[PDB]
Amino acid sequence: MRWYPWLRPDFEKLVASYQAGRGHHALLIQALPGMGDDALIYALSRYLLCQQPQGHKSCGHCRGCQLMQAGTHPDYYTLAPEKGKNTLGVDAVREVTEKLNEHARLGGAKVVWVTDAALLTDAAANALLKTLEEPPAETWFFLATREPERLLATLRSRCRLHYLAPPPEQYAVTWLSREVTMSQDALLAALRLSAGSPGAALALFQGDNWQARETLCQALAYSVPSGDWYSLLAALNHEQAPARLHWLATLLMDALKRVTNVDVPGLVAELANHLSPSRLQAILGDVCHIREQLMSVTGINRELLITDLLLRIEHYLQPGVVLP
Amino acid sequence: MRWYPWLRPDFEKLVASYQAGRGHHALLIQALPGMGDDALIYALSRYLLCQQPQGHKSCGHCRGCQLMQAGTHPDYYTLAPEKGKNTLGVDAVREVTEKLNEHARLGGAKVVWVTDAALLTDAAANALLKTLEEPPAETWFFLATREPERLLATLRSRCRLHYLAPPPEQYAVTWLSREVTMSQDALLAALRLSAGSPGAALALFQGDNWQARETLCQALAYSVPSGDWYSLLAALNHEQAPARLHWLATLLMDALKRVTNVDVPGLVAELANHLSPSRLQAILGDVCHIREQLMSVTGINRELLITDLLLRIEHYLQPGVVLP
Ligand SMILES: [Zn+2]
Ligand SMILES: [Zn+2]
Repeated sequence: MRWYPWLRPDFEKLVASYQAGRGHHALLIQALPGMGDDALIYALSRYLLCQQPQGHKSCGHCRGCQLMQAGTHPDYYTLAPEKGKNTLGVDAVREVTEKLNEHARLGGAKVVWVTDAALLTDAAANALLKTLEEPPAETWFFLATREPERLLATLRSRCRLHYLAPPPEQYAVTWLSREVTMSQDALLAALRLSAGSPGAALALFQGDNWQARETLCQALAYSVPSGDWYSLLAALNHEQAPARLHWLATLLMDALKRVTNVDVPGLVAELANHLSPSRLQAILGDVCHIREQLMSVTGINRELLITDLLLRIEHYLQPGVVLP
Repeated sequence: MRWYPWLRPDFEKLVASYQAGRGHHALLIQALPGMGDDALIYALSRYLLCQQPQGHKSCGHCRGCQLMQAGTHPDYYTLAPEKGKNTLGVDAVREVTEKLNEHARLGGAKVVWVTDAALLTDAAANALLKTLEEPPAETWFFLATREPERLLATLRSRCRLHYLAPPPEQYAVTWLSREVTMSQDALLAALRLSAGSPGAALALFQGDNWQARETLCQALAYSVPSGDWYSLLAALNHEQAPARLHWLATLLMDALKRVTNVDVPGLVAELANHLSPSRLQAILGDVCHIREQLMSVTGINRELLITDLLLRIEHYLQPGVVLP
């Protein structure tokens, strides 16, 4: 968790509303990963659970802050998928909502943080909704998501959406330049690959990721002129395949614009030069569809999905083939 | 970690010294567990690594604070026994000291926190010493211990000792009364058992501990009149035997005062009534000696140590036995 400098505008805007009573019991924060919704929700949680706030800040001394620092505040709740699963069950939710019906142990506010409302199960989201439609006194809910479209529809309409928008690109590049030492086109590229999220753009430079993209890039440099796309399996067959497929989709889409990958105009050119627009699009549609298949229910056998993808792509390159 | 209210006096005293340049590069903090030396050392670490301190506080916005919040500051070091061991090896130390010889990544201060200087190995402490005798520029070390007597002697003389003294008993009882709901003699007892450490006194009320003492207490109520001391094995044979032996020692010592266990004057009386002072002392000396044996090198077979202890005790109760 980190307090990024672009969070202030949003923080002061939301915090003031809770302070002046214009706060919603259900705040749905929309944000890309690495934008700091977690730090924002925490700073707001800390403010509300501060028994003696100093302006918009938590004091860091009162007992409430002491129990928060310790991680033992009885009135603060966290709903995250049990480390054993990848979704959020109904028992966990109800278990927290049931307790939300008792008078707050420290006699003040109660705060509930749903880490990713998308992971909620259909019965869990349905149970949360019931609580949201009849909010227990002095309870403040914070639900965060990357894509609110992936949420139980009825849940979305009971929350006030606050979109945590990325800061200006130029500001983000500079921030990044301070976190790592790289050519600025690579930074801007990482940033565009991340949809403007500076934290996620920084995660790419930390470890496996940046090198993985180069390997992919090197692998594409061979597949394009050779027509051998199945050879890409190594660079894509890995846990983080969904992100790796995004990179790919991103290059194809750049090749179709006669720009996200500003650091590799060479390969974008090679793609736009050797592949017809009809094929760049057919390949792009397929890549995006498999990307989703891998994220919706990572087909128990991911390598099959990908190999078939690479073979459909090679089928596309053939003269006389109908592209659909 | 928790910012206890009794820490302020010490915090402001130390922080002011670093601010006015009267700070020692090697601060050895002496404190009982649960006194908050960890929170104190952290607040001081945070102050020194704040690139834009506001008085004595860290700002919580500058990049240094951001990396600390994230737990990624390259100039902050932590030396704790690797989770796989119960001591602190030489490789870990040197590994940090070697890096302490490079110019600080963020160009400011460097902070090293030795969690428990007692756990240092003889070669590790000896290596730390070498660094302490020739402190690298702008580096601040914080070593904490429960008993400075258990440290490499040469290490102790290169550090400024700051004893984090427990707050007044009356203040500690009241603080505790706010953390738990118990009869105040039990609080004061827990507190005295903890040597005045309010955090450690609170840990006794959290789980296994308080019930474990009652079980021990109930077990003593039977052993005293029956002379059957081996029957205490169940109540004492457990991971936390050293603390459990302390409780015992504490009751014997109270029985010898013709008061730490203020909540159970009944059992203290029964002890002082049925056991002669010569035996209370012989039993007390043995208990304390086994306690240490269990903490110095928890005799691979702890249950043997304890059973022999209980049998020596029964031997003591016999008419005509020389007590030594
Ligand atoms: Zn507070
Ligand atoms: Zn700062």
